[PDB]
Amino acid sequence: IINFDTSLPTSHTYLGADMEEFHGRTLHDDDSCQVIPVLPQVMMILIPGQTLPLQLFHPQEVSMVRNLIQKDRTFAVLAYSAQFGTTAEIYAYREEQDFGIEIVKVKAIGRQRFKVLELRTIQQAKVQILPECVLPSTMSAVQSYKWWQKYQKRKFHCALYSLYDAETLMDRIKKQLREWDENLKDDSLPSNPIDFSYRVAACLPIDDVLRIQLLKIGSAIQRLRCELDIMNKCTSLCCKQCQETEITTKNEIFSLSLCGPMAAYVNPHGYVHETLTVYKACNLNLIGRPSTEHSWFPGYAWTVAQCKICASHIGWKFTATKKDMSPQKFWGLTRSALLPT
Amino acid sequence: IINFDTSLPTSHTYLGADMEEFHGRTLHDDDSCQVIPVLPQVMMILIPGQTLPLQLFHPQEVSMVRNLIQKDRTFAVLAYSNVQEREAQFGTTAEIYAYREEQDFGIEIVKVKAIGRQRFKVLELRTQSDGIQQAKVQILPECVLPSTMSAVQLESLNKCQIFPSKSYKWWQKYQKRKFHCANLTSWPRWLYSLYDAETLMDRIKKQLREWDENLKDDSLPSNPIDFSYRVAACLPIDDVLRIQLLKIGSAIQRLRCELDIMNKCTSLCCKQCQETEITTKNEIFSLSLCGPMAAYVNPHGYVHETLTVYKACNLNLIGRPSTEHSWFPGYAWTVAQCKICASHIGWKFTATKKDMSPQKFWGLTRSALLPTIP
Amino acid sequence: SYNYVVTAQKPTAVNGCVTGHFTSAEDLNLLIAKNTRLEIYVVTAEGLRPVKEVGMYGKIAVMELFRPKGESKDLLFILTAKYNACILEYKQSGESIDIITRAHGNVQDRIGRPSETGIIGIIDPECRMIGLRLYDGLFKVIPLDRDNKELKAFNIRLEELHVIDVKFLYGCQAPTICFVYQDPQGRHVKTYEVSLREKEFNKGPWKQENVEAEASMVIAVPEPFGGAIIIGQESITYHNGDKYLAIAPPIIKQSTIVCHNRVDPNGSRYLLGDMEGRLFMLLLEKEEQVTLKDLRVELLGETSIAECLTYLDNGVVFVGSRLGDSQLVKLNVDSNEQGSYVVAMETFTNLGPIVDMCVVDLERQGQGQLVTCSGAFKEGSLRIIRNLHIRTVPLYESPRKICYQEVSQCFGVLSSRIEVQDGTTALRPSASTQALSSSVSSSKLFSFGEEVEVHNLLIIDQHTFEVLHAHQFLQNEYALSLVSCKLGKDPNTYFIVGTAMVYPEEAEPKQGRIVVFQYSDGKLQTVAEKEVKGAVYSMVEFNGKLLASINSTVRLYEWTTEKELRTECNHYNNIMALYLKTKGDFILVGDLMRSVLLLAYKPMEGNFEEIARDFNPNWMSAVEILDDDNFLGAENAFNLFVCQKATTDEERQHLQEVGLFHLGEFVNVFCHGSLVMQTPTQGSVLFGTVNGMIGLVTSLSESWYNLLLDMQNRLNKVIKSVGKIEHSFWRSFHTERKTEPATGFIDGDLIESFLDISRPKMQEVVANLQYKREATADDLIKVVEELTRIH
Ligand SMILES: O=C1CC[C@H](N2Cc3ccc(N4CCC5(CCN(C(=O)c6ccccc6)CC5)C4)cc3C2=O)C(=O)N1
Ligand SMILES: O=C1CC[C@H](N2Cc3ccc(N4CCC5(CCN(C(=O)c6ccccc6)CC5)C4)cc3C2=O)C(=O)N1
Ligand SMILES: [Zn+2]
Ligand SMILES: [Zn+2]
Repeated sequence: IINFDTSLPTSHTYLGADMEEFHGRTLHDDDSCQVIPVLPQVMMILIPGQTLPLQLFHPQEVSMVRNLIQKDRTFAVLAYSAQFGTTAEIYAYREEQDFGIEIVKVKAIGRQRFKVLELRTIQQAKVQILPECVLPSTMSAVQSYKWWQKYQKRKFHCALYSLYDAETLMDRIKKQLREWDENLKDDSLPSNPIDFSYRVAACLPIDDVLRIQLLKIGSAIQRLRCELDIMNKCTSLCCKQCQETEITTKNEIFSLSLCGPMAAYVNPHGYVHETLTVYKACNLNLIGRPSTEHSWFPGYAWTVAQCKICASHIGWKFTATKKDMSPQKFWGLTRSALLPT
Repeated sequence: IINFDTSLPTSHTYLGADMEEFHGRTLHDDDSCQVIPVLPQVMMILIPGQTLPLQLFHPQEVSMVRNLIQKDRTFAVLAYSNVQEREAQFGTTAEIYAYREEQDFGIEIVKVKAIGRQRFKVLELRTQSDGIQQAKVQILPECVLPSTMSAVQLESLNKCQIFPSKSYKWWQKYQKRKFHCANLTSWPRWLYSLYDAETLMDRIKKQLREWDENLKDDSLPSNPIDFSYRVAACLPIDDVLRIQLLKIGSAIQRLRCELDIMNKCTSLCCKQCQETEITTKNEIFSLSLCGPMAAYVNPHGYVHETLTVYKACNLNLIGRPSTEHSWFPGYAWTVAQCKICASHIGWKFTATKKDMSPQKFWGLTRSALLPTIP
Repeated sequence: SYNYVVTAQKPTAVNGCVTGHFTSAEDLNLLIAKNTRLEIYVVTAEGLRPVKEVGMYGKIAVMELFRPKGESKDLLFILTAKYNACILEYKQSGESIDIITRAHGNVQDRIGRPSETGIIGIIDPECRMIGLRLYDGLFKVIPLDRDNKELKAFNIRLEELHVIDVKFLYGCQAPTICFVYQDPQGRHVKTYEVSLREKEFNKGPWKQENVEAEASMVIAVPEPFGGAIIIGQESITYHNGDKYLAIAPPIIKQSTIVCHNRVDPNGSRYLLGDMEGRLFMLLLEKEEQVTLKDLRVELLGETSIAECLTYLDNGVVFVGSRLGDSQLVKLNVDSNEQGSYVVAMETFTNLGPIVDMCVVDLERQGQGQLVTCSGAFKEGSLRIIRNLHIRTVPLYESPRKICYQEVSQCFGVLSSRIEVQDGTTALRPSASTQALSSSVSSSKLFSFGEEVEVHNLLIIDQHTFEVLHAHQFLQNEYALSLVSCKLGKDPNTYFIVGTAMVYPEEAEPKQGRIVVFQYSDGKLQTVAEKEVKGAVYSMVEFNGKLLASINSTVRLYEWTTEKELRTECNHYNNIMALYLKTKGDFILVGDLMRSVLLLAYKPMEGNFEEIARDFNPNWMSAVEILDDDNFLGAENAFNLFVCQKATTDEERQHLQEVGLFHLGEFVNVFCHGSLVMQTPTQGSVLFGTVNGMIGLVTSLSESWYNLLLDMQNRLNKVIKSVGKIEHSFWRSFHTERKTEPATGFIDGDLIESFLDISRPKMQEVVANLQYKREATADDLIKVVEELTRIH
């Protein structure tokens, strides 16, 4: 039972209200080469459709973004396996002078995947916009279970093709996703294979070594296949520094925000953490005091949690600040500290 | 050159204003045995006369302090030889003198300022139901010794044992007239000067002046016991030496050991990797009237003994400058850590306003430092 | 530990002297307080006739004669350092003489720190009260009524904490005190009137004044002049109501004046004594209208450095000295020879201060003799003491350390003299400037009117005690230690001297030397010279090697076949190893703050490792190894202590104090030896003190310790102490911090007094005592005679 508002984390209100919302989408051509300013401090693999909050303080990046709001509000987040990358379009912007320095905090959203042709030193990346390899229905190339039996039978009456069909693969992934999104709404997930696969890739706790592989896949059918394969394979997560300490299991994963189990948030000093929300965690010591300052899930207070065998920060424990809320406690584990098994 | 108000750091303004302040004092008999509640999370070796700020948030600690403010305001701070496996033979009593209760960011927190009062030896430690230990401790006496010449001083020239208050010539005359009767013994005057409270205090001031360029004499206490404790509180020394100094009952022995430490210390190295030199004793300087080193509490109840230095080396700056909760008002801190081992060493403070003096300095946390002694 | 202390030689230094009519209304008497002894002489034309000698259970700190109304002869007030106050009378019935105690009490205050200027004690001229200054800001008044047998005293608070000196004024209608005090504004003279009925102070007869910045002596001038005289470093001033006089003679600026004495009952003539031994006469001029016309100072001459003066009669003056022999001199109207009016008549021996000593069998007859470095400055000398006969060898400079070399038949004496920067000029001919042969140190290593210490090593013949050789050390060099030993396998015997390089700008020495000299064929030859990075505080021969202390380090040196000192091992102690003693392979290390550290040398491992330790904060003046487990030391407040050396490491590594005693003397040196021809007593340790008293410590068996402790406890009940001080209070280990009873020590003087009591008293003491047989007087006489044999 969950009664928390799953649309609160997505707004990133810890960054402050009254942010100048930039409305209007910009896209490049499916082949055209481009020169894009690369942000040098984000060591993250952005995914199209994924939201990236940032807090920039360094003068060079502040000026870069300040001039970039006027022009196309697009910068480049490189993969840093830097061979591939994504283009992020700023859609919320603000400047302040909190605690001594001028600070620009923004919210961008990954737009397009590109290959790194060259980098010239704020770096400028000359990159190529990789297209989207969308395929037509295979069975049309040469021509609650009853509905799908009718599907797999009547649609493929011209006949394995079900294993590679976009609709059936999306339905299988959705079936495996309902375990997490207890409040799943059929309108919450997108209606096309492209956005669906991108969201699924965004919300998986897989290691970067496989996030890169998912990013470089150009076909939605293949991306869905790979996502399903990994979703089935992965079972438990362990402390990265130990590689021998299980912290949680895939059955404890749950989605407290509409973006999914995992999402990226900035802490007060600009460091981005991809936090995965889970019901239970093990082998973790709580350090310090509970605080609600700059909380990423409004209504909850965070307490630092670290592995009890090596004292490596694993994440935080969020505890409800008012009875009648559900869940009362959960754990937000940072991706960099977790290794799948 | 300096233009910073050195009285600002000691007021701990970052802990908020309008803190309820208590006057009066609670002192115990020099040999009496008492029972004192122990504050658990203090992994610090407190010294008498030293100021300890705290931000307590555990319900047990909050309740214990709330009870204390209605009784004698004194709790115990145990000098653990081992940070883990709590094992304390000595300690000191701290008396709360400022107090404020709040409920900031979801929980109730009590911020207090206490000051070390009396040393003691750990006779017994008992756990209690609430979780606040109670220590049975006997107060330790601060022995005072007369002048070494009081035993052999000739009666005829007793009346000459008063000097007109007041530099090399004056101290030469002071040695000549104060230890004239050293001729009756087997040791010379310059030997007894090495055990004189006044001469040792002056020799220590001659280095406190090297640190604090504009040191005012009136600030320092005018008796050897308080002077020795004040000097001990502000020396960047590891826990072993701090405990050794703590258990010295004599003010003359403490002054002599402090002088030896000041003379022998050469450089300060990163404790984790002992081979890298962070700074040198000649960079140390005093930004507050408490001394080069002082205890400050961070937003999450952690106490850091910060030593201020003019220049430091082998440090990487990480994150962003910030003036939030700054321990030195008007300056912005930046996390600094060893560039060989990436272990936190302290912060770099940079002045926000132009014309501030100094424009930059470093505050190094004591627990991460190791002084090298020849 | 069970020890036994006796006094071989009583104190000789004179700490006080007064003159009066004590024994009889006609007899002119001189009373001398030395340390614990009180000698009463009758002054005669032939000199002094010793009438009585008394022993006090305390150090006499105040001693005054006063005659209240109704008494035929003077009474004597004595305060001791432990604050035992007593009023005594001289009672005589035929040949029998004994000191009656007219009153007694203890005037200590439970709290309050002693004033740095020390105990002051004054008596009103009309004998209406006794005023004592023992603690700051307080003035203790003891009313002198006829029935205050307990000497009840009350305090009056003083607004002036730093009081220099204070006196009772003559001629005042009510008891008035004039005193000099110091505040930040300077030094002022003030007066108060004492109200016994109101128990307080009233405004004094005349106003407050301002005196010399270093005015430090007050003299009360009797009638008709009245008033007071303030004596300071530059000026002599006189105040009496509105009347005021001042002089600034130039003959007194060279040295401070520290003692005085009135020659005439009218105060027309006074004696003054300076720190360097000059005796002056201060004259007051009379005019009839009676008022004082003018002051003038005339130098009388040179005496031994005076601790006190007392004019007896017919121009004879007694000069009591602590640094030299006491003198009886004559004042002549006509100047003689250089121009001095002072002719020394008689001299009285004073062995104090005994700063070092040695035991030598000079005649080889198997009976030890003791050679001590006594005196200071122009009073320094060597004293040879044998079974008690004393021979003197003046040096006219300060001897510091002494050693004996039997092979070369000579003593090595470290000495120092004072020279004035003027090139530096010697103030007089002394031992080190009149040797038959002399040399000066030369090593590649390392204002006007100022005084500098020139150190020398003197080689002195054991037969004639002539200064055979004098070796002067480097400028600004302080010779500290001195040993005479054979090192390594070298057959030659050497003098080894450890030094330090002392610069006023440097608090702690950083450079020092160890110099190995050989004395042969009439010359002293520097054989080796090793530089070290500190002061060589002490040095001991150690199994043919050389153990030395350099600041906080204990270093071991070997004598290589090429005649050089080569380091063997170091031990870096936290304390300064001032005292360094050895026994077998054990080393005792001590510092000035009572820290004791027992280490052992490991012949196989070739290193030093700690055995035991005892760190207690207190001033320590000497140490000794009684045996392999017990260590004797001299501790602040004139005390002796004995530390002792479980199966647990934390316990075996701790020495425990098994003995405490209050000696009443400041012990400068210990040394193993004895002065008697060579039993219940095992061992022997002579010790020498500041006051010239030589004492002896031996060890006893527990059976004998208990027997003598019971004899002590039974003697205290029969022996009538003078001043009625209790022996247990007298001998209690006393420090300004605490007090404990004596433990582990037998007061041998009390025991030896057993032979002076009458036979009925012997029976009373010995009653119901078990020797298994019931002990009798004769058996205890045998015991005590055997005990007296040891010295
Ligand atoms: O819901 C949530 C979950 C929690 C999350 N939070 C809050 C937060 C606050 C602060 C910092 N800091 C990260 C950087 C920082 C580290 C500590 N500092 C030193 O000086 C220092 C460093 C080492 C030793 C001693 C002191 C100051 C700088 C402060 C990071 C975070 C963060 O992740 C959030 O925002 N909301
Ligand atoms: O002049 C000065 C000098 C600086 C000093 N300051 C400020 C400060 C601010 C915050 C924390 N923190 C210490 C504890 C803390 C650690 C970070 N946090 C995580 O969640 C987290 C932990 C690991 C990885 C990622 C995130 C929040 C909790 C925050 C410590 C300090 C501190 O010492 C001060 O006050 N004034
Ligand atoms: Zn781990
Ligand atoms: Zn390091």
